[PDB]
Amino acid sequence: AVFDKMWTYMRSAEPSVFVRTTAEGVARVRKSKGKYAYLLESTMNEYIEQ
Amino acid sequence: NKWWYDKGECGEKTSALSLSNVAGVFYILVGGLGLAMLVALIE
Amino acid sequence: DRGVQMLLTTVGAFAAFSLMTIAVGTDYWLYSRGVCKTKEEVMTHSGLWRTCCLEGNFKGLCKQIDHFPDTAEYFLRAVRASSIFPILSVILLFMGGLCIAASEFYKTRHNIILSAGIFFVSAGLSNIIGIIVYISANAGSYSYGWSFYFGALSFIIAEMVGVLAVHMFIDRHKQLRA
Ligand SMILES: CCCCCCCCCCCCCCCC(=O)O
Repeated sequence: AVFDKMWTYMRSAEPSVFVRTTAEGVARVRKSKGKYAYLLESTMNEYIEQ
Repeated sequence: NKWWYDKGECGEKTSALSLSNVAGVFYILVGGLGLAMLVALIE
Repeated sequence: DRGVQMLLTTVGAFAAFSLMTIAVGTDYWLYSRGVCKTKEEVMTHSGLWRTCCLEGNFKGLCKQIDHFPDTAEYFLRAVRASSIFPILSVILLFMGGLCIAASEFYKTRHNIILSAGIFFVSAGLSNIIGIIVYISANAGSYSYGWSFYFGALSFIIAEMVGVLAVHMFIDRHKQLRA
């Protein structure tokens, strides 16, 4: 349920939630004050956090 | 459910208190000042 | 001293009247972000009567604010439309000026100075009611312009001059009883 709902939202989102690269995704989640979240691999997420 | 809700496009901090929801007490205050002036002048 | 007090009262009265008259005729009350001309949102002047535009494709254009695009709301809408209270403030300040002018001539009456005091105080009260009505009418970002603060400064000066007039009348009756 939960993940499918998130998928449906992301496909049905305007402007574009998706990104073309990890670097731009991190840059965007930084750009939005708290208005963006990024779903990515745990290891990469921890590394970016550090 | 799927086509009415699963495709559903749909499902704050307290604000400072504005001059509009204490305006009445200001009106009463100025009215009372006017009334007081009138009474003093009558006396 | 009596001479200095009278001069200061007269100057204050003139300053208050000038300030309020400028404020009630000028347009820089509310730096909101509205529409210069309709029937693209940009900065505006939005005075008491005409909402000139600014910083848009076309500047300087002014149109009379659309008053009246709930009887409780209807009465407030009507009172803001006429701006009776700002205008009544101006009138009362003018009448107080007339009283102070008649002070020097046809003097020894002692009750026209009291009249000036009462008119100035009443002008201040009218001004404060007007400010509240205006600010309430616009609750349906922004900033306030120099004409609004001209109105505010008018209120403070009017109250000071009223205090001066009342104190001066008291001094006159104190001298008379001695
Ligand atoms: C009992 C006397 C107290 C007097 C207090 C005086 C304080 C004055 C401070 C003025 C701040 C104005 C801020 C401007 C805001 C705006 O309109 O953008």
